[PDB]
Amino acid sequence: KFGKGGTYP
Amino acid sequence: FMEPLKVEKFATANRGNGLRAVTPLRPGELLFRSDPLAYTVCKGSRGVVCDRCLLGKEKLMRCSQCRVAKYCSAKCQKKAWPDHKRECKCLKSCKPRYPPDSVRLLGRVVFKLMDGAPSESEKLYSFYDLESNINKLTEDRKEGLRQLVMTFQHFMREEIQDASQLPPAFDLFEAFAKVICNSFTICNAEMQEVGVGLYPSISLLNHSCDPNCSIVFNGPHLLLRAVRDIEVGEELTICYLDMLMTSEERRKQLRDQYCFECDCFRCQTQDKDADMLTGDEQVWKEVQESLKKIEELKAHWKWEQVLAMCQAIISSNSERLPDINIYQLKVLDCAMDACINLGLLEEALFYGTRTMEPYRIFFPGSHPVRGVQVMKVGKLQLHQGMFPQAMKNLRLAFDIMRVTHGREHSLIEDLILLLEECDANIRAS
Ligand SMILES: Nc1ncnc2c1ncn2[C@@H]1O[C@H](CSCC[C@H](N)C(=O)O)[C@@H](O)[C@H]1O
Ligand SMILES: [Zn+2]
Ligand SMILES: [Zn+2]
Ligand SMILES: [Zn+2]
Repeated sequence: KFGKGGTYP
Repeated sequence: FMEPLKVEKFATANRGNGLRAVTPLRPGELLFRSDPLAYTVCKGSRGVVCDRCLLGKEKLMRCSQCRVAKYCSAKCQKKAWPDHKRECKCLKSCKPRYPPDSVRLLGRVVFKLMDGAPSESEKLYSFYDLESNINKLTEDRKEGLRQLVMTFQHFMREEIQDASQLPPAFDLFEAFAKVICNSFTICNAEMQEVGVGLYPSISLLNHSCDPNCSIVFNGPHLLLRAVRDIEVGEELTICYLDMLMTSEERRKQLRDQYCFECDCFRCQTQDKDADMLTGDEQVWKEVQESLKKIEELKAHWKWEQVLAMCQAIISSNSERLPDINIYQLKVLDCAMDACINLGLLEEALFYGTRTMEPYRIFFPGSHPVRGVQVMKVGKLQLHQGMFPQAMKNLRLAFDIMRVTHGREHSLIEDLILLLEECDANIRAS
């Protein structure tokens, strides 16, 4: 995925 | 009612453009609020939350035409129509396939660029001002971007057939480069990922693994706050990444995705890396692997599947792998969230308590993700009558979130009420 923020799978 | 702009765009020595304070800032101070230039629900959340307001209302009505977009009300369906009308036929034609988030997002972007009525999101920085990092892009990335381009062209074929139908300054390849580089993951109240958007002005902020600012979302609305005392002319920073990451992992994602290496003190000293990787690599790497499958189930709101996998992993490692290991930690977190969404409150409290001390260590003093976590634990304790602990954790959550979320936030309101209910039972019993 992508995008500043959000969890790290 | 008329708060002045407390921040400004400036050129840094090496980090390109950035954002800095023009006045001294206190923790919790609101610096900037922005609607997105364009935004969309993420793939995993389509049909679970409202396409417009991103709330997870219980029962949603699908758009009669495409039956892809779903809304919580006529109000939301109407308000979203300018954003949806040009994509509806595209989504219908795409079925049963669904386009990648970046392609759907960008599809919304190109029509907003023609708006002509000034966008409040571009007040300090426009879409065209956004960094693309084209010169620094690897060949492997460029090939992928090209694919996104061709996907875009196929997905949009019912509405766009030639470059002449979009502004000349616009370039599709450079656009995806910007999207990859500047887009924001939109999180809900419970800090779940629900969407993605471009916020060009906010995109001025450079990265630090030790930020002085935090971001919290009100639906698609983005709120930027200082989380510590900031001096005049001091650069404002946020953290692009998940906090539960080794310095190696962070270095890798910042390079592969943002084309730079971080030189913050946490990265120069591998701060907290040891604790994160506590335990034997032979053991936790299995967990790290499983984590991918789990996080994908969580993104798609498959809580039953998530719980099953987690308690399997959790029970399997109880004798050898400590909770402070970040991969183990993440599983405990997922487990907790799953139990909550499945009414298993006692079980939730079990997993959630175990995340508390590691969260205190791995997260800064005031961080929205920690605040909300502490809030959930306090609540779970309250539900179990463990009043003094709940009181402790509720106060803590308030202490954090009044800085990260701000006083005006709805969660603070609940928090205050819970605080009162709890403080009553203390003196009562
Ligand atoms: N801490 C940091 N050190 C060096 N470059 C950074 C950085 N944080 C962000 N950047 C750069 O900024 C991009 C993120 S968008 C941030 C604003 C951008 N630098 C601009 O001038 O418009 C990244 O692609 C990276 O190139
Ligand atoms: Zn809605
Ligand atoms: Zn539709
Ligand atoms: Zn760093």
